[PDB]
Amino acid sequence: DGVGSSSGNWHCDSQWLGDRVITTSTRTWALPTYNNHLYKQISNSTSGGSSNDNAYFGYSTPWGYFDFNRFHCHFSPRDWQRLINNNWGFRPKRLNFKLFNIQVKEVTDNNGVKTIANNLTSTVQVFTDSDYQLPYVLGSAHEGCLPPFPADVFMIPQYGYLTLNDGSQAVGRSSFYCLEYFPSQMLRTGNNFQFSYEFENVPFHSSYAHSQSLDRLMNPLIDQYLYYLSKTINGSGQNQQTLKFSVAGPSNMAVQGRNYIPGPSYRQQRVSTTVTQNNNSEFAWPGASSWALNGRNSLMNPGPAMASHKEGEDRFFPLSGSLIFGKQGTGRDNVDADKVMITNEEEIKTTNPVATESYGQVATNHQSAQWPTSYDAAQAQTGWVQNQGILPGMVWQDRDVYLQGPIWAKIPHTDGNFHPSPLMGGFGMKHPPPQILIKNTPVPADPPTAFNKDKLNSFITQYSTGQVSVEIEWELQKENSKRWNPEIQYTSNYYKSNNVEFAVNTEGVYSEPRPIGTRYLTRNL
Amino acid sequence: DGVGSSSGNWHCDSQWLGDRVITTSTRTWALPTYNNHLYKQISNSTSGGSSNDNAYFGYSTPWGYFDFNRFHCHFSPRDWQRLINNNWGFRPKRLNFKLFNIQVKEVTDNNGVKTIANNLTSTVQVFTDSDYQLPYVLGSAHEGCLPPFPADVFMIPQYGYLTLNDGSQAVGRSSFYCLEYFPSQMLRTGNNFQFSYEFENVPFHSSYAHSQSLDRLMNPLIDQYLYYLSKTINGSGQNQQTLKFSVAGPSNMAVQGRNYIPGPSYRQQRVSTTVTQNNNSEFAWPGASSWALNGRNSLMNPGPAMASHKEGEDRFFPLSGSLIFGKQGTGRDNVDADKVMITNEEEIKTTNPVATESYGQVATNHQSAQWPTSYDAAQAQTGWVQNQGILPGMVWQDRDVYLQGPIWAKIPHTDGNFHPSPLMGGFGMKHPPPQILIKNTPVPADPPTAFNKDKLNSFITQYSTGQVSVEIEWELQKENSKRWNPEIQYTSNYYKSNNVEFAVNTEGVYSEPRPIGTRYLTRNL
Amino acid sequence: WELQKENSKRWNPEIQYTSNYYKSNNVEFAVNTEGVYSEPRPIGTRYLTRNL
Repeated sequence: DGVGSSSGNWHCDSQWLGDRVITTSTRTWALPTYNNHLYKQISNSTSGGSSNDNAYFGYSTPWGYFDFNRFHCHFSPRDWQRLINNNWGFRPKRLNFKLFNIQVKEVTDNNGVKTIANNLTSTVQVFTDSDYQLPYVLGSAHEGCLPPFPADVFMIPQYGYLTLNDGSQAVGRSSFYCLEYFPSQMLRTGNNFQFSYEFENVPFHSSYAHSQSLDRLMNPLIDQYLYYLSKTINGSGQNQQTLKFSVAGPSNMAVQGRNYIPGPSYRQQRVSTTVTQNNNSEFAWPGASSWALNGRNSLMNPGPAMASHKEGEDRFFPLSGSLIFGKQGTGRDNVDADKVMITNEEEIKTTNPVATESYGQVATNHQSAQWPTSYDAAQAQTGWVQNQGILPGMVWQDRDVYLQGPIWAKIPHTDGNFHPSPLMGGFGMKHPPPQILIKNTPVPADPPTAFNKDKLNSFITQYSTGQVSVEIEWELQKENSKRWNPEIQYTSNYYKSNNVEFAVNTEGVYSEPRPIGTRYLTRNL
Repeated sequence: DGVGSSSGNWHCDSQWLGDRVITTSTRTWALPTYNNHLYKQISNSTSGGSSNDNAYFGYSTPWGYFDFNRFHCHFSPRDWQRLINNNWGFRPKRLNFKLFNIQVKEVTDNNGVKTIANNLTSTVQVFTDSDYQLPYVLGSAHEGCLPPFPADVFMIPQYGYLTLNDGSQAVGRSSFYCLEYFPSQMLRTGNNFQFSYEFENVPFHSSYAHSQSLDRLMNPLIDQYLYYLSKTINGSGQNQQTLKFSVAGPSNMAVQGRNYIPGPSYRQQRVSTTVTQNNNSEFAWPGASSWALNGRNSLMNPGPAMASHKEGEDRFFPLSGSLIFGKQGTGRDNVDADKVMITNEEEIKTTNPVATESYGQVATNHQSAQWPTSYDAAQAQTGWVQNQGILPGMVWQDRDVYLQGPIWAKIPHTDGNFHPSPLMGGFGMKHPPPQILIKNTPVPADPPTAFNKDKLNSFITQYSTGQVSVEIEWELQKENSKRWNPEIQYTSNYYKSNNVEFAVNTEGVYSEPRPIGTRYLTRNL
Repeated sequence: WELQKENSKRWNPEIQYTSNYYKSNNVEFAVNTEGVYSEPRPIGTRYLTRNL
C-alpha cells in the first residue's frame, strides 16, 4: 500500500544450475464479477436440444481460478531450446505461488459515460483446494492459462464443474459444491497471498528419441542358435507335405526370435493432408473410432501413444490420434488446415505401432491336411488385429510433451489403473498442484430503509487486477552418450523473413509459429 | 485497512471431532440508516383501528441487531445429515463472534443520478447486552437471520421492543429504553469487534425416536400378579350384581397396571389436507383453542409437545399445534397449502398424547344400585378430558428441532416455571447468547452559520457493509445401541429431477425443499 | 479391520443404505414365525461418493 511502497517485485527469470533449472514467471491479471455473484445450475437443455453424446449437468460458480498447466507459462522459447537440446529427461520438483499488488476498482455507468474509481476497502478471497475436495478441471487442456508472452494481460477464467447426469436431468447421486463453504478470513488494505507445494515423485519425461528399432536389436553378423520353420511342402502337389527348418540369420531378420514386442495399439482412421487423396464423403464422426460409457460415445482423442505415420509419408495423420494446436488469430469454427498445427509422434515409431495400421496378424483356424473325408481339410487362415491390449514383454514410449502442451494431470481416484501417464502428455499424479480459486467479495448497493428478508440482488459493479508469480524448480537428467556423429538439435532458420520467429509482429501480436517437441537427442535400446 | 492488507479472513467450515463438532459461518451484511436516527413511539393506533387482541405499545429504535438463532445459520444440509444420522443428542457449549472489514459508504442523489462513495472517517457502533438489560427479541422466531447459503448478502433487521399497554395507550409502569445509554467508544480506521460467550448447562436434545410405546413396556409372555375387575353382573337382570376378578395378561394388555402415564395435553382442532373433508365453514379463529391474558386472547401456538396425528393418517394436522414453514418465494398473505411446509411430530406418539384427541376418560358420578327408593339409582358415567395438567408419574418428549427452526430462547425472569424448554423447540436458558446491537453513527450535514438550539435533523445519507463470523462448538452424545436390524436414516432420493435438492436453480436461487428433523435413530423405553 | 474415513466436501446429502419403514409381516434380517433366519437382499458397500 502507498505510493512509495509496493507489495511485490519483478521476479521473472530462469536460473540454470548443474542438474536443476528454476523458472519464475510473473503476469498481470484481471478478475471480473462472474455470474452476478450467483451459483447457477447448467445443462445441455439450457443451450438447445443436443444429442445424448453431449448431454451434461453441472453448476457455474462466481469464482475464478488460476491456470498455469502449460509449458510456455514457465519456459521461454530459448529456454525450451536449452532444455531439449542438452538433457535426456526432466521433471518438476516443487513450486512457489504468490499473489500481490491487489487493486479493486469500481465502475459507474451513468447516462452513457463510464467512470472507473478505486475502492480501497474492498477485498478479494483466495484459497487453495489442498485437500482435493472439489472437482479438478485443470487436467482438461482448457484455455485461460498464463500468456506465454510476459507483457500480455490476461483474464482469469470462470470456474465450473459437472456431475452425474441422466440426459439433461440430475440424479440423487449428483453432488453440489459451494465454494463459500471453505475457510474465509478478514483482510485489511495492502495484503498478499502465497503458498508452496512439493511435486510428488514422478518418472522423468523421455526427452529423447531411440536410435535403435525394437526389431533390429540383434548382432547383424552372427547367426542365432534357434531354428524356424521355413518350408511345409516340396512343391508340385498331391502329397508333398514336409517340415524343413533353417537358421536365422542376418539375411532373415524378420523370423528371428525376440524377447520384447511393440506396445499396445488402437486403430485410427488415416487422413491425408492432400485433400484429393481422401474419400469423397463426410467422415469425421462415422469413422472416428470412439469408446462408449453408459450409453454415451466419446471420441478416442489422442489415446494410446502410437506413431503418427509410417516412414516416408508425413502427409498422413490419424483422425483423432494427434494433438492439434491453433495458430495465432485462428478462429474456432471450421478453419482450414493451414490455420492449425498438427503434431506428429514420428520419434516413437521405433517401439510403438503405427496409429493407422493393424498391430499384426493372428491365426484364426486349424490348418489341416486331408485325413478321412475331404471337405474338412482347410488351409491356414489369418486375421488382422486392429486393437491389442497389454501383453507381457511389451515396451512402449509415452506421448511427447510440447511447449504449448499441458504439464500435468490428476489421476482419477479409482480402485485401479495402469500406467497412469496422461494420454495428452505430461506427468500424472494422485496429488497434483492444487487448484487456486479467487473471487471478488460482493459489495451490495444501498439497501432499503425498511427490512426485507429477501437476499440482496443489487451490488456495486467491481473488478480487480493484480500480479501473479509462479516459480517451479525442475530436475534435469543429463546425457552421457558415446555417439560419435553429431546429434539432431532444434535450431532457428537463418534465412531472412519479414518477422522473427517467436516474437511480436508490427501490430505487437506475439505468436508461436510451430510446435516444439522434446525428442531431439538419441539413445540406444 | 489498505489495499494490501485485510482485517479478517475466510473462516467458513465445520470440524468434526470425537464427541464435538465446531461450526463456523461467515456472511456479508448491509446496514442502512433506520428511523432517520430517531426513536419513535409506535402503537396499534398508528396502523389503523385493530381489535383488542392485537393492541400494543412500544418503540422503534435506529439500531440493528444480529440474528443467528436458526440451525441452518451454522449447519450445512450435509452437516445436518451427519449430525442426525449418527448421534443420540447434542447441545451447544460456547460461541465466538467476530465483526470485521467495516466499510461505510455515503450516497448522494442529485438530479436523479445516484452516486456512492467511500466515507473513510465514519464509524459504526457495536455493543452486546451481556447484562440482559434490554428487551429480548431473539426468541420470537423472527426473520432477518443469517442466510442459510453462505453466498447470500443479507440486510440487518431493525431493533424494536414493546412494553405495557392499555389499548393503544401506555401506563406509568411502561419502560422506555435508550440504546445510546450504553458505553460508547471512539474508533479509528480499520477496526474490528469480537467477543466470546459460554452456553450455560442445558440438557441434550433428544435427537432420537422411541422404539417402544409407553403402553407396551411389559413382558408379553408372563402374567402379572395383579388382578382387575372384569365382571359386575352375571347377565339377565333383576338382581344380578356380582364382582369377578381376573389376571392380566398378555391377552388383556389394556387393563394391566402401569407405573407411568402419558404427558400433558391441550386439545387442538383437527384439520385435513383434503379440503373436501373439512367442514364448510370459516373456522380459524372460532375453533382456535387459545389462552387469555389480561383480557386479551392469544393463540395457543404450538404449545405442549403432542403427537400431530394418529397412526395411519398423516393427512390430519392440528390447527395451530405444528410449526409451519414457507417454501422459497412463498408470499405472505393467504397462500395455498402447497406453498407451505407443515411439520409433524409423529415420533413422540409413543409417549405424548395425540394433539387432536382427548387425553382420556374420567368418572363423573357415583354408580349405585337400587337401595331405598328407585330414582336415586344411576349407572356409571364418564366424561372426556380435553385438557390435562401435569400429574406425578408423567413422562413426555419435547418438540423436535429442525434445520430451519430456532436454536435457543430466553426463559422469562419470573418467580417460577416448569420445564422451561421453549415450546417452539430448542434450548431454554436464563442467560442465552446476548443480543448484539449495531448502528451507523450519524453524520450531520452542513449546519447553519448562526447558532440554533434545535437538534440537527439534516444528515448525510450513509450505509455500511462488512463481514460477520460466528463459530459455535457443540457437544455430541454418541449412540451405543444393540439393535440388530438397520435403523432409519435421512437420505436423498436417487431419482432424477430438474434440480438438486438443497442447491441453487438456474436463476441462482437457493431453496430448502423440505424440513429436516433430528429423530431418526431409535432407543428403548 | 482398518477403516478409511471420508472427508468429502459434498454439500447435498449422500445416498445411504436404510430399512423401509413400511409395515410388513416380518422384520428384514430377522427370524420368521418358524424361527428361520433369512437375508432378504444383497448389501453392497458403495453408497458414499467421491470425485475422479
